[PDB]
Amino acid sequence: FINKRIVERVRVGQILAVLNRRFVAYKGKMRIMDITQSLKMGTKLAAPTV
Amino acid sequence: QVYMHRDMLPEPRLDDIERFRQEGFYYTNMLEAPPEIDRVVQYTYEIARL
Repeated sequence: FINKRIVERVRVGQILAVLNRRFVAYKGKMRIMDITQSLKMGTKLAAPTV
Repeated sequence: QVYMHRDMLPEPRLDDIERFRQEGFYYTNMLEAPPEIDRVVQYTYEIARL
């Protein structure tokens, strides 16, 4: 006994009942960049932080 | 005492050529006196960067 639904016999009218998660996807025009490498000592901000 | 200000090159009339020639017309960007302090905007590096 486990108490999880691993294998379940379902009717063909209930096949698409597993669609219950929301996904957010970016469009093709968007660009993903990792800016971790720009953490270097010798740079200055235009508007200095308080 | 160096200022930036929009001005125009003179365009004198030539109604009488010889009288115009007799006077030594010329133009210069040298100022007779500095402008009034209430019409001057003072810029620094910090404000320009902001």
